[PDB]
Amino acid sequence: SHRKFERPRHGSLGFLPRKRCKRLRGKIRSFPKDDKEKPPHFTAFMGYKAGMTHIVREVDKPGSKLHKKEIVEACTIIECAPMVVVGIVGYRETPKGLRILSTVWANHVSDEFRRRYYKNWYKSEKKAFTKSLNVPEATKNCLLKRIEKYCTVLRAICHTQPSKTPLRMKKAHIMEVQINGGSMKEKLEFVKEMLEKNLPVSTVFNPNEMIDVISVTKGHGTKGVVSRYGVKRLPRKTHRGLRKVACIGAWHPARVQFQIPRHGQKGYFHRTERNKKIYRIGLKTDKNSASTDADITEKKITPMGGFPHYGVVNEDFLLLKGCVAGTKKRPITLRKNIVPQVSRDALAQVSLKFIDTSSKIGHGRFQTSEEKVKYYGPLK
Amino acid sequence: VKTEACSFSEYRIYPGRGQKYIARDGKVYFYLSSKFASLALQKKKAAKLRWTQTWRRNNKKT
Amino acid sequence: TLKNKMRITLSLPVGALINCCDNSGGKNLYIIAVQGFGSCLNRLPAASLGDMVLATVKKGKPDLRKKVLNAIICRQSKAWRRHEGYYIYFEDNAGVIVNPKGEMKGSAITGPVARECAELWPKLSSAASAIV
RNA sequence: UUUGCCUCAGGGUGCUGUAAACAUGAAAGUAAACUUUACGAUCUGUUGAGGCUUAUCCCUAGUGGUAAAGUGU
RNA sequence: CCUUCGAUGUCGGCUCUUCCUAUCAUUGGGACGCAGAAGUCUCAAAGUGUCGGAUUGUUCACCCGCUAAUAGGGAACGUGAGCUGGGUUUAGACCGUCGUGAGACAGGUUAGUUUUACCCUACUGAUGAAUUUUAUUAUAUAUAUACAUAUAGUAUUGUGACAGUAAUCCAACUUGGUACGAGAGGAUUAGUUGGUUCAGACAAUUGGUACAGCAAUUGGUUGACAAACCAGUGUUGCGAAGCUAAGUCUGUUGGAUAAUGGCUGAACGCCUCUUAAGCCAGAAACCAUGCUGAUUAAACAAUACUAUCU
RNA sequence: GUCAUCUAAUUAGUGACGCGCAUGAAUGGAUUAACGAGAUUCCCACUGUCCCUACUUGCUAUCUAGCGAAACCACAGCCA
RNA sequence: AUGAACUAGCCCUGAAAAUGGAUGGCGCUAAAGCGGA
RNA sequence: UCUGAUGGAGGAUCGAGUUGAUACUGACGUGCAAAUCGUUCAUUUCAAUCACGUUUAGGGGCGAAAGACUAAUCGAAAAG
Repeated sequence: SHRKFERPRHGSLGFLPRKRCKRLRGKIRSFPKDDKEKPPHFTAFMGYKAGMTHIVREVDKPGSKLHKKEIVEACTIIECAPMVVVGIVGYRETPKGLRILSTVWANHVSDEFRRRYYKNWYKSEKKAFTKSLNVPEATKNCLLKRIEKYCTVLRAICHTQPSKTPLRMKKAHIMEVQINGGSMKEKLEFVKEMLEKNLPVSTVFNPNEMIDVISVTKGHGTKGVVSRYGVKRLPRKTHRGLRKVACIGAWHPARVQFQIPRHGQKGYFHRTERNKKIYRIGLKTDKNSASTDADITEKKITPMGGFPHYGVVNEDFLLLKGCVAGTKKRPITLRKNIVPQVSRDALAQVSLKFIDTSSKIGHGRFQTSEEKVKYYGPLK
Repeated sequence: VKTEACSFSEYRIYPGRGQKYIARDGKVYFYLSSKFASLALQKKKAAKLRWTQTWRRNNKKT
Repeated sequence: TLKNKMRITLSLPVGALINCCDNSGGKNLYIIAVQGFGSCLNRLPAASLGDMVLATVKKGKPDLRKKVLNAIICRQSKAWRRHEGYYIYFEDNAGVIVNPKGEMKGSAITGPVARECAELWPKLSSAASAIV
């Protein structure tokens, strides 16, 4: 018979199966729709989750209970050393999907890039990409001309530089970033002129911009149904334990449905969150990356004692409003919004008032080590 | 940037860190951290805690 | 006349006994329902600072006793986050007996009143001695 | 898997809360000599000291080490 | 009384999922004895949601209250190797009535053991080979070829058939004391700011957590100090890191339609939305978009390097 | 059952009413201080019972070396 | 060649149920349907 | 009559042990165990507990009474 009291199901069926992700790297399922009018431009970037802090900003929301008052907001730091563009891949549409026409490489690729092709680089002869790169320029131009003539989707192979990060990993994360913009004539030259040079984050993204984040969530091994799906605990008197679903299906159908929550893997899931606002794009060069015009102090984004479980951010970074899936050191792929947003939050120009760099280990009271030593005075 | 003063200790509280507490009389107190909040709630006087700035002042070793 | 209350950490579920903090005559309020609470299966209706609740008095004048009457929370002992970046909590939970329209049936509030409740209910702020 | 990594150490960052020892130092008082000497919870100075801090914290071409070379194609 | 008496565990509740629509609310309409407001009848529509409690074993019921609404049902009266065991329904015992009696009661009451999964499948997660009578949306300097092409290992980047899918509702204020109305009252729609439920993450902050760590201390014990140890974690404070919610962040727009309202327009000299042909606008529905898997396609592509090889 | 009370809400409890299906006097009637691992209702205190779960410890589980059963079994095991 | 009223063939409304679903399936409309020959 | 001591009665009280077995309707339920384990609980000067010896034997015994017990067997034991 019917349920005495209805209530919504537990968990979303749209994230099934809750299995382990294939890869640690976030994979873009789809890029934003191509707009012919806009000039050619990159669409995605890669960084690493360094940690998070909080900032103070002045709200400019009229008719809100906050408005003129200053607000503390949590923000994630994603270290983004410049990516290196190394390849061009052209796609053409077929009734069977997108088909690669060919990929064209640059004349030189980093050892960091070549490491990604090896499982045992240290014992290898490192012979990858050694004799396919000295191909004559005539064939290169022929391949680009055929891509121009036939292809309709262009992507640039680009890779990260983990040597510029505190990561133990040495092999680069490589991925293709789709170029959206003018015709293929313009797309090809836009990528060719950047076929070897570094790609900084500032080229891809602007401050105060909404972006999507693609990353693999934090893993938790196998978890019970109570933690995995949020089912209600059974009463204390239950004979064979209470941390389980009581009825896992009616008599008929004489099967267990796939919609029934069960124990299994929790975390390490691929996720694509939308609408994370970039609060600041901090640069490697400047010494006031974490300073605001209302603070005028000389400090960088890394909190005293370093980002816990990550290290020091010595490169470009972006301060992302809110949280992002994944642990520290997790590679986060930032993607341009699928459709540009004209909402008030999307178009808002945030004015950062203060960025906290106190120790994230324990409860830090100081913003800088100099401030700490000045406060305590001389010691033994 | 403008920081407040902790009530149990003299430490500076930067924005987004501490916690406030209002007594019966409407008197408001600010505490930097959970330790200070706990000690104030158990009503331990900072003057008798060796590591506190109040103790340092009362023993004249600033 | 503006109900953009902004979320405050929920405390005071149904069945909580709080102080009356007013000169209406009652000494405590027994929360039996929270106005505007929706429908979740085993969720106890819980109230926050500015929330209007339905309550009965267990100690107080007999004309106030044994009746269902509206109250408005003014002090809460559960820490809640002010958007300026800190957390606040009182020493006790307290609310004032009020007309379902929103005007207090007493005349004064004994203790401090949270600013979140004050800006939500105008005449409560007028009758409040100390606003925190 | 040799500009790495592990290790210990140093530094940072924190957590706790001021270590052991010494002091014709204090200490409610006590007793014992021809004014000093014994006992004394506890307190003070040296002492924001001492201890701990990755094992899933941060930095360091700082120390020492980085092993046999087996299996499939 | 058709099956089951060499046994299909027979009430209710809790838990959890799915389905139906004879739709309670939400979406868009038509009618009204429709001024507005509120409401009633009705159509397309099952996407989303349908609550907290007092009494009772109850289903049913009835009140208190919130709500937008607190709709009706199915799944062996869904669900006992899921629980519980209050009731019913063994043996003890009490009362009332009945019986000469043993005893009876579709009368009341109290106490009364709830067994097994390690098998198959299903489901949830986790490894993983093999795949030529197999595959092909091309491959070749405006130009031929299936009478062809394709060895294999590692490795990366991809394609994405197919399967799943997700957001939901409310309030206040502005429009506006406006339209309407004699007044009394009093909107729709749009916008703004918030919130409920749900979903997916996250730990900067707050809180929780302690067999990291420091400190204190009771009983005992090592002659004392020191250092300790035992008391199944001796007890206390504080307690980083890590987990964690009660904390924090995020949660699209297109196509084609249904109801309905229409266009042109015969049938039927007129008329007619078509109850002909030919068209339009149109819903929380549908399909896409987006998201999740893709040893769900025993699937495939491009690239890098190589195996005495060709 | 009706009326009071208890609650916010009382098929519960208690106090009353009594043409009592079918109460009643050693089938013992009415009442009783003290006593009870007896049945029942309410209040204070208390708390993870609950809102709404989280973290944590021991012993298992788990993987390995060794040792090593049983119940059950027509044949078997995807669905509409 | 107009207005009516009947009549009876096929079609339509009447015609709502729970796992997903069944003229046996695919499908079929110049039938692969209905009634004949 | 009242007050303070003394005194040490009671099928008096708490409570280990002993003797049991209220609850978790906990564990276990292919058990350590054909009744156990843990916590909780009842009992301790008496109608108290224990041992050995001895009596009562089956339509019989024995029963502070449950159709209880009478060698894992009881609304008529076990053996032939």
